[PDB]
Amino acid sequence: NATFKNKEKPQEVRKANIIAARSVADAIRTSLGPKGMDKMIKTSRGEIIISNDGHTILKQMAILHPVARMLVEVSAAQDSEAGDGTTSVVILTGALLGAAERLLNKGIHPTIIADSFQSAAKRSVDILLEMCHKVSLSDREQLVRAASTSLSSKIVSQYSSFLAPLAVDSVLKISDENSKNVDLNDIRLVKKVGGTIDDTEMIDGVVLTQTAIKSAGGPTRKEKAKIGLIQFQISPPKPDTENNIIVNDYRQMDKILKEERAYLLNICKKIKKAKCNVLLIQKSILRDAVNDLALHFLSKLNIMVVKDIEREEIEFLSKGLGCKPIADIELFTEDRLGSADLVEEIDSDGSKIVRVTGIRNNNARPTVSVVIRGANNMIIDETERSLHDALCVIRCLVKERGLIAGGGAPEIEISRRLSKEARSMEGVQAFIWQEFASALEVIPTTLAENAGLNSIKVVTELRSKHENGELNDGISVRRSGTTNTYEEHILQPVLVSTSAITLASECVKSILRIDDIAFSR
Amino acid sequence: KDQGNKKRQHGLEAKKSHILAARSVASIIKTSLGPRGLDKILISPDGEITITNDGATILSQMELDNEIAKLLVQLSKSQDDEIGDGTTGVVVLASALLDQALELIQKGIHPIKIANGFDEAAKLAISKLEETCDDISASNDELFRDFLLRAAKTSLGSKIVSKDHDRFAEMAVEAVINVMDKDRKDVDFDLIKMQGRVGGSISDSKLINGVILDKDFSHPQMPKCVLPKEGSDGVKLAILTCPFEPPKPKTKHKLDISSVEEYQKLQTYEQDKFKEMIDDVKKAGADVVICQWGFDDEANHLLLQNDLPAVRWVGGQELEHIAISTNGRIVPRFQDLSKDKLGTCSRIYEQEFGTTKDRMLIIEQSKETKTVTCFVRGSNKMIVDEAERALHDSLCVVRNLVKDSRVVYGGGAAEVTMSLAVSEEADKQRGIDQYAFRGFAQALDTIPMTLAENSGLDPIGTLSTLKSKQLKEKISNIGVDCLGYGSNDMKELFVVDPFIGKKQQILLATQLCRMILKIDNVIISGKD
Amino acid sequence: FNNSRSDTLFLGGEKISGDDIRNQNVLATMAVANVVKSSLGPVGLDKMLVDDIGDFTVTNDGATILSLLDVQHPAG
Amino acid sequence: QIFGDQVTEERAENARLSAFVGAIAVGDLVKSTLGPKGMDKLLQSASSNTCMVTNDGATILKSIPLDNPAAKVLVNISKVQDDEVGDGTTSVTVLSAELLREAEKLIDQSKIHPQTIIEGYRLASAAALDALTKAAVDNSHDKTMFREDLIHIAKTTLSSKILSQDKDHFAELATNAILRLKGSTNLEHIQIIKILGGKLSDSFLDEGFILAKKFGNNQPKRIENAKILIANTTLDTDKVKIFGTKFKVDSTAKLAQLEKAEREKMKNKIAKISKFGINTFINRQLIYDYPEQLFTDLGINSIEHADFEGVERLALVTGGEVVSTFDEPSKCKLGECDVIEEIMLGEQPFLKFSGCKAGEACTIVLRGATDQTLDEAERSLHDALSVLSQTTKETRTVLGGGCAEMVMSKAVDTEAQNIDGKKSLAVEAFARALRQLPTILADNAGFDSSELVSKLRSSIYNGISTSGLDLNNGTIADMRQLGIVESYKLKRAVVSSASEAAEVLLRVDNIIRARPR
Amino acid sequence: EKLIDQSKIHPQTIIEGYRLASAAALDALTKAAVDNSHDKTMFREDLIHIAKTTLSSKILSQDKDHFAELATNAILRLKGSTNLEHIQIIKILGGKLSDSFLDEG
Amino acid sequence: DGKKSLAVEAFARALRQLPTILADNAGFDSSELVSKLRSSIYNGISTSGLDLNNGTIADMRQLGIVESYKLKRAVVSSASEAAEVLLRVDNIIRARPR
Repeated sequence: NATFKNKEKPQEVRKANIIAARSVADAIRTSLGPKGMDKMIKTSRGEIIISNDGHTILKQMAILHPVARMLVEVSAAQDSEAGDGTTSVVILTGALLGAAERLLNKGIHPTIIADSFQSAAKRSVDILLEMCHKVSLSDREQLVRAASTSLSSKIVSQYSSFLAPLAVDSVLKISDENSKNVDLNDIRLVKKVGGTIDDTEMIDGVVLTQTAIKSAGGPTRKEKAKIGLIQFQISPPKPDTENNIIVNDYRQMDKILKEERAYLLNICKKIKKAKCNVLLIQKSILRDAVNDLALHFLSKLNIMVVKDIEREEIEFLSKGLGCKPIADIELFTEDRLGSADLVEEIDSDGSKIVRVTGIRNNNARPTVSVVIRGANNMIIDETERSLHDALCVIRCLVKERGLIAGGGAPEIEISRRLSKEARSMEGVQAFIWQEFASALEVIPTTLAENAGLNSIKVVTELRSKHENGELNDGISVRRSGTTNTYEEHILQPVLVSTSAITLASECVKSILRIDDIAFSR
Repeated sequence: KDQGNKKRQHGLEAKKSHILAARSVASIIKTSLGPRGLDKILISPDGEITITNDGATILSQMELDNEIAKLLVQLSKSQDDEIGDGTTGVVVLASALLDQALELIQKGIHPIKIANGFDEAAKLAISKLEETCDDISASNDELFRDFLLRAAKTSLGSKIVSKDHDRFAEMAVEAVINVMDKDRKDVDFDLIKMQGRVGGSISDSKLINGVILDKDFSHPQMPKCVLPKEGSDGVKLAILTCPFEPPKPKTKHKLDISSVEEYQKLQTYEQDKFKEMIDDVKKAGADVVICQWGFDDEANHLLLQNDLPAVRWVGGQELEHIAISTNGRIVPRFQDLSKDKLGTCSRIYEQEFGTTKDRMLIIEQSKETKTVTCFVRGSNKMIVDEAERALHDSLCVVRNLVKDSRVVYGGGAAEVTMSLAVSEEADKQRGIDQYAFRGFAQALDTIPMTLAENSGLDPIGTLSTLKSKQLKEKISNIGVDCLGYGSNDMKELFVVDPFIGKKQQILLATQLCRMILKIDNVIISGKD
Repeated sequence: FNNSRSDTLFLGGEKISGDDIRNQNVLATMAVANVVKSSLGPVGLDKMLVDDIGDFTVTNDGATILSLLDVQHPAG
Repeated sequence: QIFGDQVTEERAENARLSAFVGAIAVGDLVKSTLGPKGMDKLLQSASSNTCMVTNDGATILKSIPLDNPAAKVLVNISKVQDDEVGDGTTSVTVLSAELLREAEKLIDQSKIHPQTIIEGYRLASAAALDALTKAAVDNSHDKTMFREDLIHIAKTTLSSKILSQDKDHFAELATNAILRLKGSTNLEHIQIIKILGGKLSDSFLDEGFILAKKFGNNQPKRIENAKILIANTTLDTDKVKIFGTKFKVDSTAKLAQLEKAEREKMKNKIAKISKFGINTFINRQLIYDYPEQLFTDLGINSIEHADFEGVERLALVTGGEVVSTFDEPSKCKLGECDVIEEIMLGEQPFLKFSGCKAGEACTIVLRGATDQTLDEAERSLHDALSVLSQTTKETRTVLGGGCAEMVMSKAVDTEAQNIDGKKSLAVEAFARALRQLPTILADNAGFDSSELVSKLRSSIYNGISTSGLDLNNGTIADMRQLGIVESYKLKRAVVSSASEAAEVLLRVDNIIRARPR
Repeated sequence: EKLIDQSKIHPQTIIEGYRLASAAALDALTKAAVDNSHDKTMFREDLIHIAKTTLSSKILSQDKDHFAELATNAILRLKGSTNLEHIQIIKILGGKLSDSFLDEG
Repeated sequence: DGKKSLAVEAFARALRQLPTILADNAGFDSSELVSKLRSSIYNGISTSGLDLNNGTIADMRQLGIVESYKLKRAVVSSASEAAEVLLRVDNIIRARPR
């Protein structure tokens, strides 16, 4: 026929951005699942690295094109909510862009396409809630089995027996019956060399990263102590202008010494008048933090001193302890402190790690520190990420109750239910909402491809069992075929799949909404 | 020396390129000549973009190495200083003489024969136009101000002024009457200070009988008005280059106090130096204080209790306008003060304009002065700057009208009558000038054709129309519809141009055309 | 005979995927393995390993040859 | 040989082509940013990591550098359009580009003088303004219905912005904000505080005029029966009018003795401040420790680091003064309020005032997810409150959504019935440009602009003129029933500024640049 | 072409657009059609005016004033079948075109 | 209707192109005359047409300019019919010339 000629073609910019963004998901789609294939990446510096992690590949890919850069923020938002499945969220976005590519070939404007995925995604979430099997936090048997089987993909398979309830109990202590977003950054994982995996403790108040006093008279332990965060530094007076001190005499040396010791003592006396048993000094390599002469003064006062506190802890220590930061000794008071039940230095095979319990504060809130012990560096490392992943599994169940059977089963069942619901619509609502269901089939397809199974065969077998049976039937790599994934203990929480289509619909929207790219300085 | 980078033009190629280059430069301001003429985007060397249709600004903005076009710039330079109105048309009229001269060169006519032809054609056209002029200031004097007011409305109709122009035309009339006496008939544009500020509306532009700046008093609690103070002599104003206070260094201070001795001394001195400098105002007997340097907080407080308003940091040129109007002087120090050096004026006050935070000040007289300050307002920057030059052009129009009472109508009516007279007398000369007079008549026809092209009219059809209406009936002036009035015959539409202004336009344009013909050789070297 | 010119997916480097890299992995490991195939066993023979300075050395030890073998491709 | 030194020269045929294509290219950039269904434009700088996605028409035009001087004129005109209202800057630039797009047809194939094109738009713009006057509908009576009109106006101004999500909650937020004023249009009465955390629907309207900075080192967190003194003074190293004396000493101990003279004369200056009998002290400058300790001992609360914007807002609430003279207890105006409370919103100390003197001022506290959402919500809410403030002085409203441009296009065609020859096609070109705005609005929505707008044209042409383009269902429905209305003052400014922007570019047949330095 | 490139209207609809618009132009000619049956002397002048329009743009437009009454009187002498075989054209060299005559024989 | 609106409007524009081309061959101003011809005929008094001699707009009945109804009707008919035939063709296939 004869229609709008479109002499200037801005569509070529949008079509090129979709193809370029789909090329990202083409490489990422093979890293999905435990059978996924690794990707080789050579950094500009010449370092050769390899891994299957989707969030790590997108970080080390050095992505330039802006539309492909957006998939990094999608994988980051996928990790910020669910914490797992950063590979699957990019795969789902690639298919929606691939489906929208066929939608643009039919003469459909991308604004209608963007709004079409909105009503399709918001309804797909409601369909997923219909098949979801609701659980409860009162049952700790399902919570441990969910965390234990999720850690079977991790370096320690057998030790997850004691690791699973630890991550469950750590969240349940700080989470009541009704809570939406439970912050996992409030749970601090402190790893220390030495000990074993069987030795692990969940400390209520907080745990520090450093020792206390290596000099003479170090208390190393205190009962009923008050703690505060010192951002100041105890040093003799150092004027920023040009200064010179010339000592040719023994009396001139003692004169400067006694004046400095008197200034350091006055700072130590004001701390003792504030009833401060334990002090935390911010780490400063610029100038001296606390002079050794001041350490001897605070040692006689029986005041525990802990220096070299990283700035990353300063923000967290003001949370769990419920105290206030101290900019200067003049603003340093008892009212800004905490009340600690016990402050001690735990030494396990030359460790000397310091832990604090009994915050006993009204400002206290869901903050818990966990001590991680181990011999090799690969132990305390993987164990930290093992719990961090297990903490996210519990957080998904607290925010949205219930879990779904994984293995590509929900992506097929939603695709089949929504396709039948699209037949009851009229006009545009019929055509595009069919393509959204076909884009959901990419997840079980890549699972069958990465596992060596036949693509067409396995999908038709699962589409066969979902008409009679239900979500329980899915892909299982352990059985090398199609079986019940609920009896195989493969369990994906509902928030992962809920935050998947949601962030995928927002990504495809933000892409199609970009009609051009112009250089602007 | 430096044979390289040297170009020379002589003989055949000289007479050609000189005319073609003059037509190319003039073609820019041809479309901009008229009330409906198209504007021009002019970018300053700093990158600022300005938009104006004035040919004098175009030639000044154009920076070029062409010596033939530099002669056109020198034409608008002398035309702006002598008149300041037809600068755009004097170059177009000269370009019409150059184009007709090129056609005569191709016929084998010597360049001097063309130059002598335009000279005799000019003197002939001056006498014919001098017989058709009329007098305004004759008979009733109120009738002169009536035509003088409506003559300013014509020059202000091509600008954004045209909205409120009824009030702005009165400002140009009241400005020339104040700085001029009927016997002297001398109009000095330096006596009328052109000044304007953004904000408010354009219709709030007024005319002050004295200097008006934009200044705020050094202290907010100072009184806004200054009275004559119960039978005193005028209002005494002080212009000094030194502040009233203990003196302080203007570069670095750093005064080291070695002992409490100097501390107790400088504490008592400087405290007493406060009142000693304030008493100097009463010693001179002055009311309003204006200084080049600021004051301390105590100086503003002591002048507050004594009712002595102070203004700080006034420009050197602004101090000169006050000294001329108020018969004052610029006093270097505080020891030279006297009562004969203070500015004498009737009233000084700070006048508030609506909600505007400017709150300017006015120094009045209440009798006719030798200088005034044109006050302009506007709702936008570019509107203010355009209104300043629009009134400045009106000041050039009212100047030539009072200087020469003989006036001639314009807008294309005068040039056609000048062309019809030369075309008839061209047959009686029977010389080489017969071709020069016909070309001179066709060159005069370029101006009404150019105005017709800018107004959306047929330049050929209008030219024959302007002639036919001036033949079958009478030689009386018949203008062009460029301003979109009811019909032709500007005499009913009151479009008036000065005869002395039109005579200098046809003269300098003819002289420049001859000087270009007098140059048969051009030698251009490099730039050292 | 090479693999290059992706002509899409704007990036700060080359990208090779599919059967293209699968052939490069075979060709890379083949040339690296062909080095020690003649030195295997007691009947095997030694070879000269030249450095960048221009010196060299000769040994039949497979552990020494592979340690002094320069492999450009990461697959080898 | 003229000009020279890297100057850019344009000619008659060259500048007219450069001005038309250059201005359309500027209009082609923001053409997709107009309308609630519009799309986002991406911009990238030389660093390539600063790329930002925004649909704001004013932000896109100001950021993009342009080599066309005629295009820079539309940038400055868009800034003037942003200063008066702050929205609709895209519709003004696009409409000015459509007039120049048709002007190329008016010149080339239509044989029309460019001054006639200007005079054509002048007679056509007056017809568009007369059409808005005849279609202007205002309700002075029934403030309940006028309140609903302000909500419908707010729904249109919050479109195209991230606020459109919670707009239903934001429409009542912006409407109730203007109702609490009922007075001068000055926007300094409404302060916007941006807070992280929570959904955008968590934003609340506080009539108490929240202050962003707290008071004192250690002082009670709630002030009752406060007497506020606004002050600007230097509290550090104060010896009044003793200026000119330095400290020259041979030892540090002698310097500390002279530094005690600084505090001794400062305490006398502080003693003159306590003579005012104030419960609250607000200073524009900072405050040194020792004089702050003396303010605490006297019970006077010290508020420091109050910028110029804060002092002007305090002057419109409590009614205080600068008060730079501490030299006498009388002849000074003192502000007061019932309660000053220190509250914690988004982990930061604030001051919530209560019981001020005839407070007309309110403070909007927004709760965003990220800094980027708040930074975009600032100008988005600021542009909407600026329009609602103008609707209080002018109550006339017109139906938007392509209907207002369609009603004007009919009157422009109606006034084209009796006209001269060369002005006819120029006025018809203005009417077509009025129909190009709803055509682009349907293009950004994804619908069919040809068929739908033409059905709207035939519906408005014969009687029954109410309905306009519906960008949701895809049909033609009443704008009054869908809650889509526009302020009369807004449209008369668009028809004016766009016509004035066209007259400037039509008068330029040449561009000459001076030798750059 | 403007109905396609800058429009986006289907060509069959454009054909349907012309069909409805052409019928409107045919009805416009019917409503504006003015005929004189009475006053055959005035209808004779109308045939002369029709002839002057047909003879225009052609070399016959020079002498058309003589040719208009030439072709008009030629048709009036028939008053009958419109067949053009009753009119023969003979072309002769010499003289001005106005010298042509009408012979009923 | 919507899609028929621009098609019917373009038909009237093509009808106004004939007097525009007619004024172009005569050498007069087509933009001025034809546009004034439309405004004069629109409101009342439909008589006058383009005068190709003096250059103004005068009455066609007074100047003796008339056209046959059957002649003008055949022009509007066949031209609209020939336009629909050429526009309907979306493809041209030319066989091997012999």
